[PDB]
This record gives sequence, C-alpha cells and structure tokens, in this order.
Amino acid sequence: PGILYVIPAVYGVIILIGLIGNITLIKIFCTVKSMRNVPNLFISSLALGDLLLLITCAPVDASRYLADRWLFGRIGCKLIPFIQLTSVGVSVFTLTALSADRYKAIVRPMDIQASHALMKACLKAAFIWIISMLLAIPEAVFSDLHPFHEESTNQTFISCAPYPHSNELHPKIHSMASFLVFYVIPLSIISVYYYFIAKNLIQSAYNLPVEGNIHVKKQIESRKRLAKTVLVFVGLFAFCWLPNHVIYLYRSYHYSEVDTSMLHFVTSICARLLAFTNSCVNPFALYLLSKSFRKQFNTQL
Amino acid sequence: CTLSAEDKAAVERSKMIDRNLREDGEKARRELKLLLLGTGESGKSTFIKQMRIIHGSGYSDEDKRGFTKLVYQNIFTAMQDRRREYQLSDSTKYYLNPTQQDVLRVQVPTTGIIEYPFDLQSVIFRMVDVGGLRSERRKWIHCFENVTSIMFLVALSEYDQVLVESDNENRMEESKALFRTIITYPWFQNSSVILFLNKKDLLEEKIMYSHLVDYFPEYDGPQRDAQAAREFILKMFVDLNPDSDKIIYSHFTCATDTENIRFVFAAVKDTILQLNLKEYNLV
Amino acid sequence: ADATLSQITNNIDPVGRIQMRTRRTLRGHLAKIYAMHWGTDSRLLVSASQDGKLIIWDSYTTNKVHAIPLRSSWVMTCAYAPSGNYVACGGLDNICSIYNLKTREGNVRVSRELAGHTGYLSCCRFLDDNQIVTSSGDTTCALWDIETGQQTTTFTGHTGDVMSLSLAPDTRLFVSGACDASAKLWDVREGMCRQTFTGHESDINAICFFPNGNAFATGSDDATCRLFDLRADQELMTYSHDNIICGITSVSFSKSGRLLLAGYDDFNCNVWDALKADRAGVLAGHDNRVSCLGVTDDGMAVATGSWDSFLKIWN
Amino acid sequence: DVQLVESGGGLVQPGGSRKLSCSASGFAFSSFGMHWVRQAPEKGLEWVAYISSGSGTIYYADTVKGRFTISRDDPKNTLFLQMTSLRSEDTAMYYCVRSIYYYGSSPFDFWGQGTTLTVSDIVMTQATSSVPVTPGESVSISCRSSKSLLHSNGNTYLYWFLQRPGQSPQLLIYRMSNLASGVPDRFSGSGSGTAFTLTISRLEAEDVGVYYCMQHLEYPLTFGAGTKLE
Amino acid sequence: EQLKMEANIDRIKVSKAAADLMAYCEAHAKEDPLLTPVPASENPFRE
Amino acid sequence: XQWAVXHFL
Repeated sequence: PGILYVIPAVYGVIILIGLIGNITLIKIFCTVKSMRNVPNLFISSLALGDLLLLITCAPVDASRYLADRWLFGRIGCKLIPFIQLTSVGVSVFTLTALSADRYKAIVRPMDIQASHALMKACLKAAFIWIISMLLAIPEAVFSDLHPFHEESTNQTFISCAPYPHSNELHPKIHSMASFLVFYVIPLSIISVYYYFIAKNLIQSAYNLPVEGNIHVKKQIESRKRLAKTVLVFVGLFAFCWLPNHVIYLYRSYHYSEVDTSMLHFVTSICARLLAFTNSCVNPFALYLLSKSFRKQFNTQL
Repeated sequence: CTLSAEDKAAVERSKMIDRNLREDGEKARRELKLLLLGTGESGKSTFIKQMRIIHGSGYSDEDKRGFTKLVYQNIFTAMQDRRREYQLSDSTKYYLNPTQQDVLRVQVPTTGIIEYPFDLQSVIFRMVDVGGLRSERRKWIHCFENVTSIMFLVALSEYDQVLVESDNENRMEESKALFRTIITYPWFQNSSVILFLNKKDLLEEKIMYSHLVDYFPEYDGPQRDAQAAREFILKMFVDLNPDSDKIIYSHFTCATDTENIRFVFAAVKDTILQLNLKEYNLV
Repeated sequence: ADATLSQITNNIDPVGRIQMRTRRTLRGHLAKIYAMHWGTDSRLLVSASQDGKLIIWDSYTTNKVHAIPLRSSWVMTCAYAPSGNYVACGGLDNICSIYNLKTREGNVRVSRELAGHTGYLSCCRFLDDNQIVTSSGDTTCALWDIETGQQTTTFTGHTGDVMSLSLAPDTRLFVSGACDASAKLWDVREGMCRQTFTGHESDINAICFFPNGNAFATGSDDATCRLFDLRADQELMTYSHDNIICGITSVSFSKSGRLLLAGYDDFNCNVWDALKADRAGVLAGHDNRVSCLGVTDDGMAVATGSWDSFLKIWN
Repeated sequence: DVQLVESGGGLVQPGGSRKLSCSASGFAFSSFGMHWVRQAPEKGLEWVAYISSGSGTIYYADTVKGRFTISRDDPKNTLFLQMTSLRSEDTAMYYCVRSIYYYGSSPFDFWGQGTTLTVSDIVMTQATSSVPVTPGESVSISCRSSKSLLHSNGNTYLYWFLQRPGQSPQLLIYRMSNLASGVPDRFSGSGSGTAFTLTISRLEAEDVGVYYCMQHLEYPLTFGAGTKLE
Repeated sequence: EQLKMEANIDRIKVSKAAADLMAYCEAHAKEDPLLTPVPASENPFRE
Repeated sequence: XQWAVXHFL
C-alpha cells in the first residue's frame, strides 16, 4: 500500500497548495473593498472555479484509486459529475475571458471604461457559469452505475460511469466533442490573444517615446519580460490539459474493454496531477508577475 | 403609489436630468486633460503661437490690429552683445533693426486658465495652460489632481542666462527647482510627466561661444558639442525623478517642429498602456 | 482680557454625544464637488462640480429641479439668491456668472457675467437680488451692481489671496479670510476695513458668522478652528485635537450657535461644542475630502459635499 | 414672447377623423408637459388629454380613451392630437395648455388661443352661475369637492382660472393660495379640505367673466361648472 | 494710517462678550433641531 | 477497481 500512500501523499500536498493560493486571492478581492473592478472580477471568478475543481474533483479521484466500491452511491454518482464538469467549464472559459480582457487593455488602450463596464463584466461571468451548467447537465442525465468486465481478473465490477454500455457511438461522440470544446477552442483563443499581447508588448518596448534610451533601460527589460511570461501562460495550460484529454478519450474509445496495466496506471495518475496543477499555476504566476500584488498577497496570508 | 400626480411628474423630470448627466459624463471621459505648466519659457508664450501656426490657425487683420500696440510696447520695454547677463526680449534685434512674424514674437503675460482643444486619431485632448494664473499654487493645484499628463516646457539655451532680478541665480537651476517641486507633488503621483526641451537651434549657436562647464562643473565633454550639452541637460532634468519607476517622456523641439502633436499622442498612449498594465497586475 | 471663554463656560452642561445619520444621498455629479449652497426655503439646494454642472436639487424627494451647464468647468464657489430667483457661480475663469431660475421660457439662462477680478473667484454671496460680494485670489473683495455690471466698491487691504467670505445676518458687514492668515471685518457701505484678526499660523480656508453676528469662526490649513469676537477684538477659543493634522475645508454653525461643524481633509466632518471646545460628534459617511458643508436656515439638516461626488443630508 | 397657436379645426362630417396641432414659440417646449382641454359651445370646459415631458406618460379622458391619440414632435416644437370616429359630442373649442412640474412651479400657466371643431372620480361643483356685482365690492366665489383635495404632502391641489369674453382662460391661483405671475394682488384664495373660496377685493371691470375651479389630485382633472360675474 | 485708525475701535471686556454669547445660546436652545432632535413625525427628512 | 474506467475526470 506504499504506492497508494504516495498517491495522497502527493495529491493532498498539491491540493493544499492550490487551496491556499486560490483562497488568498478570494480573500484579497473582498477585504480591500477597492480592489473590486473589471480585471479583478474575472480573476476572482477563475479562482472560484478552481476552488470548486480542487475541493470536489480531486478527493473523488483519490477515492477511486483507494477503494473499488463507489462510496457516493447512485444519487451521488449523478451529483458528482455535474459539479466536476461545470467546474472544468467555468475554469477553462474564464481563462479565455481573462485573455481577451487583457488583450483589450494592452493592445487597444482606448475607451477602456466602455460605459457600464462593471455590469457587463458581472454579466459575462454569470453567462459563462450558465453555459457551464448547460454543458454539465447531459453528464448528469446519463451518469449511472454500470457493470465493467475486466479481461485480466475476469471480474464484472459495477462502477459509476458517464454513459451506459448499450450505446457504442454515444461514448465516442461525447468524448470527442467534450475534447474539442473543452480544450481545443479555449486554447486556440488564448493562443491568438496572448500572441498579439506579446507582439505589441515587445514592439512597445523599443518604441518608448524617450530621447535618452539609458534612463528607461529597466522599463524596457520589464516589457520584454512580460511578453515571455504571457507566452509561458499559453504553454502551461496546453501541457497540463493534454494528457487528461488523451487518457479520457482513449478510455472512452475502448469503453467495453477495461485496461489494467502499469503503463495505464502511472499515465492516469500523471494526467490527473498535471490537470489539477493548472488551478494552482493560475494565481501563483500572477503572484510572481506583480510586486504590489505580492505585497497584498502576503498581507492576506 | 403614495405620490401625487405632480410628484410623479417631478420624479419624471429628475429621471430625465439623470439621463442627461450620464450622457454628459460619457462625453466628458473621452477627453484627456493635459496640464501645461508655466515656466519662464512658457511665460514668454511664443512657442504656443508658433505651434498654433503649425496647426493651421492664422491671424486676420483684426487680430493684427490687436497686436500693433503690443509691438510698440515691446520696443519701449526692451529699450528701458551681453544679453545673457540681464533680462531682455529674445527678439530685440529684429524689432530694432504687423506682419505674421511681428505677431509671433510679442511676449505677453496671460490673465487666467486658457484651454486649447485638439483632436487626434479619434482622441480629443484639452491642453490647460495655467501659466498666467499668478496666484498661490497651493490653493488651486488640487483642481488638476486627476490629469493624464503634466507637460513641461524648458529652453536649452538657458544655461548661461542669469537674470538681473535674481542676485546672480542661473535660470536653468530655477527651472530645475520648479520641475522637481512639481513632480514631487502628491497630486500628480498617478500622472505622467512629459518634458519638452526648446530653443534647440539657439543652443547650436550658443554652445560655440559659451562653455557649459563654466556654469555647471559636472559637465565633462567635448566642450564645443551641442549634442553632448543636450544630453547632459536632459540627464540633469531626468535625474530629478524621485520614483525611478515612472517614465519621464522627452522631446527636443526646434520651434519649427511638426511632430509635437504626434509625440504628445504617443506619450499619452504609453501612459495609458502602463496604467492598464498596472491595473491588470501584469506589471 | 478679563477671563477666557473656557473659564466662563466651565460650569455649563456638555452637549453630549451627537448622532447624525444620512437621511438622503444626492447622486448625479460625475466629478469632485467643490461648492454647495442651501436655499432660504430650506428645501432646495444648489451644488457645483468640476464636470461643468451646477445642479439645483429638492432635498425632501432627492429630485433634480434644475441642471445648469457652465461655460468654464473650473468652478470653486456657488451661491443661491435669498429670494430664490438667481444662482451665482465662479472659478478659475475670473468671472462671476449670474443665472436666473424663475425665467418665463422654462430654460435657466445667464443674466450677467461679472468680469473685473484678475485672480480666481473663491467665494460669492448674494446681498440682495441686485448686489453680490465676491472674494478673489487677487487679494481683493468686490461689491458689485448686478444690473449695471460694474463693481461699486473694492476692499483692498489684504496681502495674500482671499479664500472665503461670510455675510453678517444684517448684511451690513462681512468678514474675509485670506492666505496671509488674517481675517478682516469690512463695512459694505463705507468700503473700508474696521478690524483685523491674526491668530492663525497658516492659510484660512473657511469663515462663518455666528448667528448673533457679534462673533465668527475660521478654519485653517493648520488643523485648528479659531473663534474671534468683534467687540472684544480678540481670539476666544481654538478647536484642535492632537490626532487632527489635516486642513479644514469648510466650517459652519448650528442655528443656536452651540454646535460648530467643520469639514476636514481626513475624509470626515467633526462637530464641536462651540462653548466648551470639546468634540461632540463625527460625520463619517464620505470616503474623500469633505469639500462643502452647509446647514439650513431652520436647522433641520446638514448637507456635506465631497470629492467623491456625492452629497449627503444628515439629521 | 410665449405663444401657443393651435390649427386644424373646421367642419368635419360625422364619423370622419381630424388632426389638431399647436405650434409653440418662445419657451423651452421640450421641458414642458402638455394638455389638451376643450370647451362646449355654451357649457364649461373639460380635460381631454395629457402628454408628459419626454413622452414617457400619457393619460386620456375616459370619454375619448381609445378614439383619441396625443403626440409631440419635441425637435419641431409641435403638439398633435389625432381624432378618430368623430361623435357629435366632439363639437368644441380645443385649447393647448402647457404645464411644468417641479417643486414650486405653476402648472397650467399659459393657454393657447384654441381651434373650433364642429361636426354636423372627483366632481367639482360650483352652486352659483350668475353674480352681478358693481365695481368696488368684495366678491367671494365658492367651490366644493367630492373628497379632500389636501394631500398627505400638505398641498391642496385646487387651481382657479378666469375666462374673459372672447379671450382664452388664464391662471389666477394655483394650489389654493399661490398667485400666478402677473396677476394683481386683488385676487386671493382660501379653502378647507373640501370647500374653497376665491375673493376679489376692489372689483374692477377687467375681472368680469366666468371663473372655473379645477382639481389636480388625481388625473381626471375635473373642472367646475363655472361662476359668472356680470 | 490704517493701524492708527484701527487703534480707536471700542473694546468691551471679554466677560461681557462671553456672557452675550452664552445668553444667545440659551435663548434659542429649543428652536435648534440638531442639538435637540425633533420627533420623527415633524422631521421633513425620513418622515 | 474504480480508477480504471469513470467520467471526464
């Protein structure tokens, strides 16, 4: 059982760090009372989504590896995916919202106030949440306890699964469409916006309207640093979300058969750690980017 | 429901008034306030006239009849090779040796806040000249607490000039003290600082006969180079910044410049870009 | 100087804690509010703001009766005619503009523009419907004839900029406070200065008559408020607290003259018992500098404006 | 100065439709609410319609609600009154009336000349129709109301107007005591919650005419029968 | 000249002015709403 | 014996 202890000896550590970070960002928004504005609204919604993901999705995964039986039961098996998929949707989509908000601020610094901005921003967050609920609903309709026949141990175990065995196309369609909508389109949008942000931040660097280039050396460096950090934000999100969207898809294509092997075991654990890591790289990276936000973070701690 | 028929009509008026206030505020925020600070170069107020000629605005005969009396008044004021030791009009030779040129060089003090509206690339700015106020600045400086930029104008040919009214005080050291005092103001902590260095041509001629090292001991350069003197002067001014994180935009203006509006836009665009980066916690 | 005012009022009962709550909040100005003036009816008030708007409001219903667009957005003072027909505004443009509210085409139009001062207009206070007295940062106060358009009298004794003006109840004397820390009592009919008081050590930004008319109070950039008699010709009390170190933007009295209400740059207003000089209450609604404080003619309420662009009525 | 001049009246065959229009001059039309009032050939006068400032509110008389329409072109400074299905109770003189509502204003202060149209709640009562008085004697007119006109805000919404022979109505007193601008201080008004009295001291030849009380507490805006002084 | 003229102003003792100020405050104490608050039925603000 | 085959996560 040493390998199993390693699983929460790691899962719990990562969950703890992520909870600490996201909770501190939630604290900052409410406590200052002046930190409330259009940019801070989107970051707060992403932190809320990441809190839901870490609090709900991970312990169930730890239970899956720890115990063969499903502790939640039928009603619980219909409740859990509805929270997991909604949290995934909110997080992945608020990230795209942040990427477009930043692009608008940095690349076009004209009419940023845009009349009733705070109201529009409060509405875009809720609309994203509502869409996330809509996408999760079909995964709460078809989720039920189904029998699985291992070909190695030759044992028919009943476990909470997203779809019934009776259907052979519904699994494949749901897996492929979920992948295309939850990973490819958000990544495509974030990629475009952050590429444009970095391009402009570098073009602005050398175009500084100052006669003496020496007096502004520091500033130029900082701009050249911001571009690299934004490109790193596009890469992390891709990396973490690729193996989870690969292991799930693979298991959903070979649905009837159950694959118990060392390769699959280790790959599944690694994909779930990488996917959960995104929730903690979201706030902690902005922590590094700003010294004033660092001062606020340490105050809240 | 508890209101009467006339009370409801009064509430309908207060709602229309609120709508009009909101529309006016929308219109107002699309304008950016630039505060032009009044120095001795700005007190002369010829650069503003010349920059106006560049925009395209001119003078009708009526306007020039306006400036006749001022021309004659200037000849007398000047009259009542060694210019640098005393206070004198820059244009005394031309007069003693009205056309558009005569109009341009009538150094006149101004009564109060004068505002110049200009529109570039769908962005409209207001340049608020506060040079002629002549009243305690501690009692009206707060009015411009929230502005995009505080523009300054100082002349590069001012290093040798010592004014008679001062007891042997250099005019450039006077402009440096004013610059430091303004930029140290807590009202302008969120406002960009733009600096314009003027009289670029007059320095090219002045440097040959006047050595900057004599007036400022730190200068160690070719001793006959205007390029080195300009960079030393700009360095002296920029060194006064008490933050080290805020940019101080700069430009060398020759009085025939046709890029002073483009520079003001690019400096304002970069002011806004940095304010955005700060609010999005990226910087 | 036989005795101090605090020695005579030593055996008097303290006011006690003064509790005042916002009964209304007037929203609509989009910039900093610099000046407010209550009407004589004690229900209508006018307020001036840097967005270029002069707004007449109904206090009881929070309704906006009138909205006047100003030509110069840089306005520092505001006044309401005692009759109620007229408002006056002025600022960094050096002109005092008189607008008529009770005109017969429905719109509020400018009646006359008074342009004689060389400094900014810091205060203006109607004396009648035809006479207004203005203070300027040119060190001079002027009494005008609104119909003719010419200043009939000039008061020139001051050396620093004059920041505040206050008219006596009988409208035959007024007091002006200046940047040179001196307050001078001026006779309106003769045009000379009767008295000068110099107790302060920094600029006087606010001045107000006691209801009797035989005293007045000043507020300065130094944190202290000072009460000065007119017959004894001496300072009577100082209202200061070790914690208080900010400037005093505005000062005003209560109807009985027992409370002195001062607006500070600490973002909050204080209420002092004017006879024992001990603080009795706070008004902490605002989150920026309290720019204007005005009490009603019957004493029903206290309006406070501020740089956060909201007015609040307290009672 | 302030002129409202209506147009559009004439001889209309029954069952047809006619559109009236009052053109305004000399005042901030956009900031004034408008009413149409009408007077029968030999009877008193009755309220017809009311459009608000900014057109947000419209009220019609129960008699003509659904066959009449009121509209205002605020930029062109005009007020239109479409009329359809013309009954024989539509023979009347139509008077455009401006009114402005804020704390302390005087509604119904200016009335238009009026157009002639011929086709081939609270009740306010004045129990007198003819009081001939010689000049120099005080005259008291009375008017009674169904319910109290005193609102909780302390305002009693009773207006007194006058109609000189061959002339349009003109406001004398608003809210039971206040005098309109330009009326002599001879006219005074004093009333209880349901009973009201207008007194003209030092009567003069100009005062002779028909006097109408009116209410504004609810929107029927019911006038009175009118008391005539000869 | 101005100072010499200001020197002739009559100056009653401070006791007299203190008494006058105190007596004025006593005389108009009842009429002052902020010092002694008014019952809510008579209060125009938040009736 | 649960971790094998589950939902999206």
